[PDB]
Amino acid sequence: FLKVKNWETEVVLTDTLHLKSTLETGCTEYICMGSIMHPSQHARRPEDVATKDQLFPLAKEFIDQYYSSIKRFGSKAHMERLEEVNKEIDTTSTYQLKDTELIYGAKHAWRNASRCVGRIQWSKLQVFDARDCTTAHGMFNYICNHVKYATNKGNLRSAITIFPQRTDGKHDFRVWNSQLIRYAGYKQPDGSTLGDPANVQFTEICIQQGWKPPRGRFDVLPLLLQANGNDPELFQIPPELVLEVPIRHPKFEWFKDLGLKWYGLPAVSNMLLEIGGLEFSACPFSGWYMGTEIGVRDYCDNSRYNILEEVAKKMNLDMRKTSSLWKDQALVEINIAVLYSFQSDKVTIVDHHSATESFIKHMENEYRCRGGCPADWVWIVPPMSGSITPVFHQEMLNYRLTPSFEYQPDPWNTHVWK
Amino acid sequence: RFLKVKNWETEVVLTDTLHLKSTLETGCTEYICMGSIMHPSDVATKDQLFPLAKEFIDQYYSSIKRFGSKAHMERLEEVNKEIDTTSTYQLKDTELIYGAKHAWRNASRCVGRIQWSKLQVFDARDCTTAHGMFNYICNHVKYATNKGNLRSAITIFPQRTDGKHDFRVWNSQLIRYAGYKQPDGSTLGDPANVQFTEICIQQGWKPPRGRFDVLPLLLQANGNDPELFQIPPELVLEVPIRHPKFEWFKDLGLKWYGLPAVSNMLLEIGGLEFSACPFSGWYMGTEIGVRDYCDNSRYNILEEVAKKMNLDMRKTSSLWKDQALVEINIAVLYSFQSDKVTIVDHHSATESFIKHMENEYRCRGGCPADWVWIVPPMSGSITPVFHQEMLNYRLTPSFEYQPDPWNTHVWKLV
Ligand code: HEM
Ligand code: HEM
Ligand SMILES: Cc1cc(N)nc(COc2cc(CCN3CCC3)cc(F)c2F)c1
Ligand SMILES: Cc1cc(N)nc(COc2cc(CCN3CCC3)cc(F)c2F)c1
Ligand SMILES: C[C@H](O)[C@H](O)[C@H]1CNc2nc(N)[nH]c(=O)c2N1
Ligand SMILES: C[C@H](O)[C@H](O)[C@H]1CNc2nc(N)[nH]c(=O)c2N1
Ligand SMILES: [Zn+2]
Repeated sequence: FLKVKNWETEVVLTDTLHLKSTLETGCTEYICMGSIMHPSQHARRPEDVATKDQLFPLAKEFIDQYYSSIKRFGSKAHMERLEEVNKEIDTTSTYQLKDTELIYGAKHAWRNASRCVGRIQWSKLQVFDARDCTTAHGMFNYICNHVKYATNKGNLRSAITIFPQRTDGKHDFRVWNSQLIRYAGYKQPDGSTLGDPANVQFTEICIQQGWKPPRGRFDVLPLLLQANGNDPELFQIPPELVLEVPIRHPKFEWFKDLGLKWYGLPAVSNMLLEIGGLEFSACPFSGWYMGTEIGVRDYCDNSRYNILEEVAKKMNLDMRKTSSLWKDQALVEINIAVLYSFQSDKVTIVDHHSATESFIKHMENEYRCRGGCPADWVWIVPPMSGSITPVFHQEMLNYRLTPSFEYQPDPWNTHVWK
Repeated sequence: RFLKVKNWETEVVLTDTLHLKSTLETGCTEYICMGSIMHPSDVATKDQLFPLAKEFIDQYYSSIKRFGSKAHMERLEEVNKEIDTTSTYQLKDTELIYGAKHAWRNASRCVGRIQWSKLQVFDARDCTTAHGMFNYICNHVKYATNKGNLRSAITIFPQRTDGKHDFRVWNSQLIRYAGYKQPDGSTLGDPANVQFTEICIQQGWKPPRGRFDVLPLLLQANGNDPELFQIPPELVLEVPIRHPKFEWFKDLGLKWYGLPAVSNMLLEIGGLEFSACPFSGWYMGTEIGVRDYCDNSRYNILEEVAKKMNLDMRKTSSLWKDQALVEINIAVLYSFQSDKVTIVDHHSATESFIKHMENEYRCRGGCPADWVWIVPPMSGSITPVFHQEMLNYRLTPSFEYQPDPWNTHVWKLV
């Protein structure tokens, strides 16, 4: 048993679910790595083609978990499924997931995402099976439908599209973009940077691949899609499918003159979904923004848009010294604007108050119906107004459950070109 | 073996070798992280205390480039003599200053450690009575306050012997405000201290029952019953809170004390336990303006400030809470700065901690840090420590938590 306490309410939860974790956190009883971005490399199999005594134990575990999930442990379906996975592994060195299994696993990878504040919705995910895909064109078709379905004219809906799992390791399916919709980043001759500095490298690869950049500040980047190991290919997302929100302020009417807008759909496309030892290297998933993600990190990180400068200038704030708190004051107004713009354009968005409050309820639900809920306090607490949100005062146990979403190398570091 | 932390804003990479020198547990396991548990994981026998003393003396004589020296070996032999004869030992005045400064340096949760080497150590191990402690603590306060030009200081009382003669400051801080619950359920003063306020009142304290009553010192010497003493009001430096733009802010009637002085911790050096060691420095703005005034369990003046700010308080997404919080923290910094009372804003504080950290990696081989505590409780990502990876491990000497004395003390009078 392991108890967590909330210090605003004295609610104590008891955690047993953590007993079912397998992967090292990176911590030891002598050092805590809770603030390391990538604390561990304990993966469940060797990098590529696994042997039978390697793959099957994980497969047996997942199927066991899935059938245990639906009250059918040891049933005919369960015991045949096992024999079915054995022969597949024997005869193909891999195995294929049933549709139900794939959906269970996608959902429980989100459910186990200890960094995600949005998980109260984990059961409501739409899974798009794209395992039949064979080309970057087909990849591009699956993604456009994902984008269109998920955007739903602003009434955003969470979805994941799952492309063929990794086989030998070279025949990887990869979305080279980090998100499906990101703005481009242009290294300027005068040292500075136009657009999104996070994407300078990726923007240059696109240019290097033949992308003709319109060299603005909010240039939607092409899709760079790689299928069964081949060279990636540029596809331009139909603009009518990329919903965008112009940022304006409900009070400062000069705020719209800053010319800012952000895209409506956050869709993480460079991560790896892992289920029963299988590895889906292309699984773009999407939901809706927490407003701080755009207004705190995307606009106000130093290595990002860094618009605190401008916003505070137009607000007439003493930017001489830090003690005036001019960054804080502009930061709030930016995030107020971002929220008011998305809500005015009927585009789904949630503020950090609602979301954190939502996540407290999710934890409660999880400790009652599951015996625990893995949460990463460093990532749940929003990057502004930490202590006025309920999660700041909530103790959290962090631990690694499978299925999960894993990081993976940026493909251009590892891809032998053709 | 080495370990690397990265700053994701600057891409600076530091190599922690110091984490090897730790041997106290964090509470994390290999398969579970407890990094956000507030408190994770009678006294030392002879055999327990020998190596702890040995490790500390060894580390002391290393620090001063005297390891293996004649004085190093004689000191070791001297410490063993005492632990045999008396089942404990006594630190030298150098050792006490060195251990107290290093327990601060080793405090992973403190963002203010760039100052650790300028700690003023007051040795109070001759104290025998609560009156003696009042005297010592008053002198601490007068020295640390320095007419608003604050100075860092710890006052260290006799260590623990058998656990039945502990010195303890029952106050959590040396200056705090009282909290009184009302019949109607509301709270006058500081709701954090309601319990300790009741303990005082019960002990005979005649309370003013105002919003900012400085609490009495509840002092325990040699395991006797604690005793009440009123800090002389002229040694309590206070700052009336006003706002540089909102003339109406002074009408909130708010004030805070200028001297942060934590008194309920235990100082541990070489296996010795100093159960009473109040220490003080100066405030970071957010500790008063974010947590003291705006936690729902505390003064909860977001409510009022937003109202007078004419904010839309219906929907959260108006961020009225965020917007008012910023203004309360502007008011706090401007008030202190105006009254020339020392205060550091959270940007300057986090900046200095990154500098400190990198310096500690250069010369010491690492610097344990509790990201969950280092990040200020507001505007997290726009400070450099948010993007700073940090390794957390437990070095000794350290400051440690201990039970509240009214949970464990057994009484004497009547
Ligand atoms: C529906 C609304 C959602 C919201 C508001 C939300 C919010 C967040 C936030 C704020 C983070 C912190 C990362 C950052 O700040 O950049 C995060 C992380 C994450 N989210 Fe969610 N999320 C949502 C949906 C989803 C969905 C649909 C999935 C997958 C199916 C998902 C998977 C993840 C993962 C895997 C991580 C972090 C993984 C890691 O870094 O180890 N989220 N989320
Ligand atoms: C000189 C200026 C100082 C500043 C600005 C400062 C600031 C802080 C802050 C903001 C915290 C976080 C705690 C909270 O917010 O509740 C903290 C924790 C702490 N500080 Fe410092 N501090 C200072 C001096 C000192 C001194 C002089 C000592 C001891 C001699 C010390 C030891 C500690 C300890 C032990 C903790 C908490 C560790 C724990 O609770 O486990 N600090 N400090
Ligand atoms: C689906 C979804 C909805 C939503 N609203 N937000 C998110 C955030 O997704 C993620 C963001 C990051 C960024 C990490 N930072 C950049 C360098 C550090 C990493 C991940 F692994 C994520 F999964 C996802
Ligand atoms: C000397 C000094 C200067 C300064 N500016 N701030 C501090 C705050 O340090 C501390 C803060 C807390 C908060 C604990 N809360 C009760 C549950 C959470 C506990 C401690 F033990 C500290 F030491 C100390
Ligand atoms: C639950 C969580 O561990 C707790 O609220 C912590 C978080 N970080 C903190 N950080 C500081 N500086 N002070 C605190 O009291 C806390 N409390
Ligand atoms: C060093 C630190 O772990 C790193 O910057 C983390 C901190 N917390 C975060 N929290 C969220 N939500 N997103 C992030 O990218 C990060 N970055
Ligand atoms: Zn840990």
